[PDB]
Amino acid sequence: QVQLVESGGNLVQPGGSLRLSCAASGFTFGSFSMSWVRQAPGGGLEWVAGLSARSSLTHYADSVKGRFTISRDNAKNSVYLQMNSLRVEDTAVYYCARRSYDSSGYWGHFYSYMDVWGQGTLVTVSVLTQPSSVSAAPGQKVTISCSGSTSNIGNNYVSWYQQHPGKAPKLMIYDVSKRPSGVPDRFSGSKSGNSASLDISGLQSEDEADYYCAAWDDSLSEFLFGTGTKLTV
Repeated sequence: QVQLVESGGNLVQPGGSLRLSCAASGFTFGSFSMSWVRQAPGGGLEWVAGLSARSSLTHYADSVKGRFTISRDNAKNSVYLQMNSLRVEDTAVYYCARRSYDSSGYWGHFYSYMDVWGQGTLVTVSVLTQPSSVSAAPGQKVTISCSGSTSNIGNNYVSWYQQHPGKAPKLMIYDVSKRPSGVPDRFSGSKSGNSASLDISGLQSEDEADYYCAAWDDSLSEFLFGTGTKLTV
């Protein structure tokens, strides 16, 4: 039913340009805020650009301002990212993702979480702290901490994302402690002061993946991802 489908991943020479599309189906895209999130080789999740829901208001990460243009095409029910003056450090898989309805309104920054994710497309140009890794046997309990300061985790609600390598991230926990439909109750989320926790009881082999926390930061005025934790069973 509801999905986002990306297209346009290509190889470009340095200084070249490329346009990516993010097409919605099953819902009106303009009804939601949305973002582009990139992942460099060996890197974590990085917010790059986005649109506010009911306006056409844009913003961009500092590393990308002046070179990337985000726009909506309401006629095609889609969003585009025009990438000019591309650099080698721009090489990454780029995802688009919508922000939930419930985080697209007056308290959208407090709640900011992304429920529907694009497939990811590869462009080749040629301080939320988590443990590096955690491990346990199947059936064992695991805890993944996510630490910050007042501006991020202190003020805003935390979400958690599961990513098998090279695949689209998946929302596992939102608004600190909530699970979306279908996410098993083995997963639970916690917050206390400037730290949050993802607990996984009864480790299953399919849980082996990278896990990122995320929260809005009030001083940056930017959505932050954690450095990420590799979980092995």
